[PDB]
Amino acid sequence: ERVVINVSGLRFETQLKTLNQFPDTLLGNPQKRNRYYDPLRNEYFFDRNRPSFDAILYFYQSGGRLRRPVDVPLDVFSEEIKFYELGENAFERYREDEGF
Repeated sequence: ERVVINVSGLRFETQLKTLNQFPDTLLGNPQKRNRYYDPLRNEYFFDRNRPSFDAILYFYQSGGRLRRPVDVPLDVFSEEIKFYELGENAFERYREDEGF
């Protein structure tokens, strides 16, 4: 199944297996991402920061590689990884990498 994730108009596509590999994340948990399902367009819609998403998605494709894009403020991106609930063990690697 191809999944279409629509972030403020920018559509990202990925395979269901890819998201499911991190089952305790907003996107990896059907009960969580479904709260965001758009029945009308058959895609999940997020009214959020666009540039932060390449990184949220690569996190799943890469097997857990969490890198903030150079042009996304520390605070914007941190709010985003928190919302997508990427997990304590990655918020940590993220913290070590950033300075705190």
